[PDB]
Amino acid sequence: TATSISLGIDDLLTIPSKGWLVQDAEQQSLILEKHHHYGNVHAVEKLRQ
Amino acid sequence: TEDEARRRNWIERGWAPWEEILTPEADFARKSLNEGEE
Repeated sequence: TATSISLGIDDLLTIPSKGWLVQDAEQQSLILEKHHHYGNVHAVEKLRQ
Repeated sequence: TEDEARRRNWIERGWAPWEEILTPEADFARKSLNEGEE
């Protein structure tokens, strides 16, 4: 009670590098989806990736 | 057999082994996937 732990929007801390990592995964997915359309990878390879 | 069916496809269905000009990525995909997975 005396310390009074609470919970705000700011306290819900995401690690600094999430934006870098999500953008990298998005880029690799985008390139693979293009080459799937070209016929360079098959549908199971796209599914696994 | 796989001689009459090929002839049937040519005569009845108009099959022909037309050339496919592939990119290096498509050429690699067909040559490597015949060996396995990884």
